[PDB]
Amino acid sequence: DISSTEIAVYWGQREDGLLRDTCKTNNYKIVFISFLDKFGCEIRKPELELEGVCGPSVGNPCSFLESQIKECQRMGVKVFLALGGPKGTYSACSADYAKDLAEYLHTYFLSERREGPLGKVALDGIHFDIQKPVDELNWDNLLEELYQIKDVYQSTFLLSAAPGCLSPDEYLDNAIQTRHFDYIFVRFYNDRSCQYSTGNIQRIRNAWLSWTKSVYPRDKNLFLELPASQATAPGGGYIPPSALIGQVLPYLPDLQTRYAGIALWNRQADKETGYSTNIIRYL
Repeated sequence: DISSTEIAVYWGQREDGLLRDTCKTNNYKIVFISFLDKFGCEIRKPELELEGVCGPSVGNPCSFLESQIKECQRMGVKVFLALGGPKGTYSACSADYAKDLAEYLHTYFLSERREGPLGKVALDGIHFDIQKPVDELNWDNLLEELYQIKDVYQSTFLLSAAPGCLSPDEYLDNAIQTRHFDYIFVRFYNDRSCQYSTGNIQRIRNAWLSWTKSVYPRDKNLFLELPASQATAPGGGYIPPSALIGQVLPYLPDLQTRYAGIALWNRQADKETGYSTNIIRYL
């Protein structure tokens, strides 16, 4: 229901502040480190570069994040790695490369087996934010290889996706139809056919309904992903906090069984406007 709302947030830019400080706010239950956005056929060991934060181009190594990640997890926050994003050049390449990449993610990000870009860690999940890939092929293969690895080691990491709000999604529909994601974060912004606007919840309500019908199983596995300010959604979609709580959430069909909470793009925007602070007050 509404009171059990969990909040997620994207993190990975200079203006976001430190990861540790983001967790210690205690506003969030999930944080996406964003993004791993360059990989494809000839890139056997993908590197992480966070703009103005860490990477070979910044002169500060991303492995300094290891202790902050661990502090977050200790205080009950789940830390995901997000693939893809609005920028970069990414592709799953082929059925063979999809196996290579799934093994790479498991060895270096999910099991503490070796030292990787974020140091020696075991993250809580992998998040498919496939907004603008080279093409739509092989994303289902990547998902299915990670799912299989989970069975082999009896691991507990989670798998999630962030499709656009118009079903069926151009890039992730085959993957979503496997029924093997744990969570779906539907992006209700930058699309006039399915987002909120002042005095009209009919299009977002209908789109929520379409997603409850086409996503199985029928668990609490659906989040709304929304912009945390007007500035991070030049295509529209921003919902003021009082309108979210009062005019939108009470009127989503099957809220009781399907709704898991909200995700905010992004941490910088959230700091600037107090979005999640005002939501938490009205819970």
